[PDB]
Amino acid sequence: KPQKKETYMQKRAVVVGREERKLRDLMQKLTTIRKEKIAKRKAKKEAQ
Amino acid sequence: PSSMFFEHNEALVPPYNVLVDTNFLSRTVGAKLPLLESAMDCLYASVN
Amino acid sequence: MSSLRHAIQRRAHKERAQPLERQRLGILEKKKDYRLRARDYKKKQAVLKSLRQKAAERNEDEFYFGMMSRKGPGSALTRGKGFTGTVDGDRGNKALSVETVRLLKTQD
Amino acid sequence: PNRKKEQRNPRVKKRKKYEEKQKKLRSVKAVYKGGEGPGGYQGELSGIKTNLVKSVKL
Amino acid sequence: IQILGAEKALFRALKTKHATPKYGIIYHASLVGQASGPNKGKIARQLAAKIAL
Amino acid sequence: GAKAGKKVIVEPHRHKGVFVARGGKEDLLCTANLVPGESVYGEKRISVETPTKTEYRIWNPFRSKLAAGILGGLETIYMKPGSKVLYLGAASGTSVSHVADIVGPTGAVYAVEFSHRSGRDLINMATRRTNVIPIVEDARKPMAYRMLVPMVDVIFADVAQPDQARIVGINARLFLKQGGGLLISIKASCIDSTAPPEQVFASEVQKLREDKFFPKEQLTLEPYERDHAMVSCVYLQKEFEG
Amino acid sequence: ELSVRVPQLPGPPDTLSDWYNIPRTNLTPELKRDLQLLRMRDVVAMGKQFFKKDNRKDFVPEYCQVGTIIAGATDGVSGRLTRKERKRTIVEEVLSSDSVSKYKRKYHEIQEHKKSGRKGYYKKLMAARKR
Amino acid sequence: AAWPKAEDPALVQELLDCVQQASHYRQLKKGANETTKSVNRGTSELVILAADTQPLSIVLHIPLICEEKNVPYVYVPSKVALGRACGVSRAVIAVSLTSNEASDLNSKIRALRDKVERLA
Repeated sequence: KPQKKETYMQKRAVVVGREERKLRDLMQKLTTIRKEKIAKRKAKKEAQ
Repeated sequence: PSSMFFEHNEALVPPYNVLVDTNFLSRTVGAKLPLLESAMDCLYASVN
Repeated sequence: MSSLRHAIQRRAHKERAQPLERQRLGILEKKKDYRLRARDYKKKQAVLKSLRQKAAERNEDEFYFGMMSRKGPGSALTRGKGFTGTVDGDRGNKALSVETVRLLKTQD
Repeated sequence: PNRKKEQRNPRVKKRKKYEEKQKKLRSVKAVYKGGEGPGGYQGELSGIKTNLVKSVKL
Repeated sequence: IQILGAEKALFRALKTKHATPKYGIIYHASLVGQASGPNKGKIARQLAAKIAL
Repeated sequence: GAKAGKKVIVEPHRHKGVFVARGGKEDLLCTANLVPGESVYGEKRISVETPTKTEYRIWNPFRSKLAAGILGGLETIYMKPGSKVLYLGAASGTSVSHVADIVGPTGAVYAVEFSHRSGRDLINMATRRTNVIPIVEDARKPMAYRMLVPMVDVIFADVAQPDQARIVGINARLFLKQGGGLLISIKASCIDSTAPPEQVFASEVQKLREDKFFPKEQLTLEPYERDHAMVSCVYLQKEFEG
Repeated sequence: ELSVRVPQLPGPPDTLSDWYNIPRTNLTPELKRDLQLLRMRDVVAMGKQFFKKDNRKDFVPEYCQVGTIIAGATDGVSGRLTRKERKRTIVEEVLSSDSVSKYKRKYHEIQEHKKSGRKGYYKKLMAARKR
Repeated sequence: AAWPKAEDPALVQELLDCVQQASHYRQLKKGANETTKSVNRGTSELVILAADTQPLSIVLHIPLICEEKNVPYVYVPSKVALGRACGVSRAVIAVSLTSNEASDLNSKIRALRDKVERLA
């Protein structure tokens, strides 16, 4: 069940900086483009 | 292997290396047929 | 054969669209979209028929040992308004002792 | 039927067939294609795979 | 005075909610080098207090 | 390219003593530097500060036929750390430094060079590395260094001679253990400039088999050098060590 | 001469004896980002340079060591990263490089293709029916 | 100092004729720095070095790289003749003539480097 109250381990979380958020966003974008590229390559190989 | 362009062996140029099997050898003695002379007359090139 | 046909024999037949006086209702479902709809419904009904067979042929006295470490689906009466038939799982959180919370609050 | 601009000229067709069959050859074997460039050695530019044995086992 | 010199690890730990260093320059004294185990950190605390006095 | 200052990570290769340093857009091959902090022939090297003395040196495949063969994918190169290697054709000691860096301090590399100025470069790099000994003598006459070479485990042979198989045959008859590994680098244009290279390689393999080797692997190291082959063979056995 | 000994009696190896003691991976989050980047380095150079498809189940090897290229003595004018480009990790170098806008463009095309018909589309159809 | 010196009986002139043929075929690099760069880039098949050079250390430094890369090298006795054979209008002391995958010059190259490997 999705928790509705905010726990103490969620309250005490450090606000992350700007450079680490830029690295996080870059890693998100690279992982999505990798997943889409892999799905396209697998579809082409299944057709062949 | 090198010198292979899509089932075309570019490694075989004269003098041709020819491996001889026992069936071929028994039948080329049975047909009164000289071995190196007929191989050279077939390939128009020096065989070893 | 395939060489005994002209290019006008090979030419594709186009698909008509939904009429413009009726385009608010969505796309006009043709055979391909209907096949997708029917595949999804037959798959969901196959899973539901297997679940109904499994719920019908259930031993009322069965005893697995995960029943001593899981909370059952219960009933609407025992659970309450928040009753789905799904067995609730753990999110990973745990009740945390006082010495470790003393350490965490000194860090905060 | 409708045929191609490549098919109307028998030399240009055999030029484009050779360019694409020399291209299919690089995807199977390895061509030499010049040694180290003028810039030097910039690393093995497309991967190094360690668990791959590509020798003709005599 | 306990954690003079260990300030990089100290402020890294304080800003990321890690555990702070136990000692700084005091580690290369004589009297904290005879201990071993957690008694090293205890003697570092007591020695830093006596150094402040 | 692989510019200076880029961060790479250094993982072990499948072979012993060789590492592969991968990072970013270029994965390259390296060996652990025996004398740290100095390059032999101005190569790029890799410094890692362990949690100083650890440095790795990059192994150019266009310059050395052994690294060309390793990137081609030999099944084994026979030189584990602590194994004696007789190098024939040690011209100026560029790849001999990487072979010595493979075999480490407890191994030994007997580097035979014939020419004298290449002998000067070899004696300089063997002054730096204390496990390679330099032997300035003709490899065609192995009676000259029979006082110097004990029974080695691996032979590397990078001589470009037409009598290459006879040279390696007499050198391995004199200084190779029973079941001895060797890697010979055959250059077809120097063996037989008229004949096709596959026929040249088969003839050289047959000559090695007449000179009592058992060949076990052969690769044409093609994207790094044209008409070159590397033949791996075991002396007087079928398995390598025993 | 001959002394009383010190009695010193009280799994996987730490350092590889055959590979000159590469230490075991201290699997820091920065090294984990670097290893994810190394398995996705085909995507980083966006089709300009393809790589050998090495796809194991675990991308983290057992023994690694993060090092730095020092210097080729023959090339030092353009084969040398400057002071404002020598960054700490590999992901920081990828982010400091160009084509980050190219990654963002490809990501937004993928996001449009994946939001193509899922649920905002059906909310819009239901609103157009209810109007 | 130049121990693989070419001798008189129709080997120097075979060398210079092959040099002129390759210079017509545009497969030849002239001068010491271009020979050095061609050998270090590995495209060289054979390298001719003059022996009449004022102080000989230039055509002594080239054989070290040639022995390290294992390409044949040979000394002809006149830099004026080498420049005249190349077609330069200057005296050339070092000539390296490269390799191409398809020519008819490569037969002369192969016979010449067989004679040079017999000379060494």
